[PDB]
Amino acid sequence: VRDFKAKVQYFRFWCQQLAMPQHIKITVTRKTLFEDSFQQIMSFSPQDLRRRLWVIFPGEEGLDYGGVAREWFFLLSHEVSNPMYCLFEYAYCLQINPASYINPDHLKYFRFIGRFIAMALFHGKFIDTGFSLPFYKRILNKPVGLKDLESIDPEFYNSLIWVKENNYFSKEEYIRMVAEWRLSRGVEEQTQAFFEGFNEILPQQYLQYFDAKELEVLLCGMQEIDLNDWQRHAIYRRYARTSKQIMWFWQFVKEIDNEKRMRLLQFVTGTCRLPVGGFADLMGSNGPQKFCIEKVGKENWLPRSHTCFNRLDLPPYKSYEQLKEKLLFAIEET
Ligand SMILES: [Cl-]
Repeated sequence: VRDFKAKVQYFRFWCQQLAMPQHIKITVTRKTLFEDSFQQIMSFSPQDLRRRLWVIFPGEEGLDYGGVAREWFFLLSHEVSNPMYCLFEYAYCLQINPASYINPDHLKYFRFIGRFIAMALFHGKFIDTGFSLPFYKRILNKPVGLKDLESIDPEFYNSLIWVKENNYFSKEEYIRMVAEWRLSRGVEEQTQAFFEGFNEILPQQYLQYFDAKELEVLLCGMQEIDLNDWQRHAIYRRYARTSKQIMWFWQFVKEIDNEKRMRLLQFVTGTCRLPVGGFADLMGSNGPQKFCIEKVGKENWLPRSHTCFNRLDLPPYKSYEQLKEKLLFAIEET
């Protein structure tokens, strides 16, 4: 069985060989946070950035050193997507802006953001922004293909899908090559710079036992899911809140631990992250889209998801134990 908590413990154990004594001061203002952070983080050696972080906002004599570092990670993670910098753009989910090259020092900023993300993982701090699953796979050095495209470029996915579901640039290799290329298309230099910054703080091989979804949880934190909020803002197709399978689904959600609930949330929606307003504000690819459970096929069918529409295709299972066994397997798959 896959055990996230064990993987994190082994990850911490490995990070000890990189741990350094004492602290480093990071002096940043709230007005010019992004730029002060850039000059501060880039002025230190990787080895020094592995010492305890002492983030300081001049004028603020905050005794809560931990609270200020958490705040700096939260605030800086929001600045990563600021259009004024033209580094990352929305596609919570971020992607490298291909127009970033307009600033001739753009690769230095990607090296900086790379250090920042590796620092969050190294210091056990969460960020309030995130990336796509194919990009988490890239951080882990895991291969990416056609399945990873559906969530990033649906039109391109469907055209590549037509080459597979039917019969000139040097089929299975081509479709795989094209998919890989599309995922880092026109952002290859920025990506390489990001990884240079990332690897000097935390070699990406320290994360080798995690899958992409676990890495997202590690960067977000295992936030406690409000079960009542989830239930009040869940909609149904060919089912009702009084249906046996639905009542078993909610029983299954109460039974599993919070890591399993996040894994279920990632299975249905593609992310463990929730909007600030909760389940009512869930967004799909075509507009607002609340978590939806649909009755599909028969008892022998496996559970399926349509992450673009935050939709679970739940077969009409015979027992609660059949529902528990089929969903656990469906959400575990990597
Ligand atoms: Cl993965």
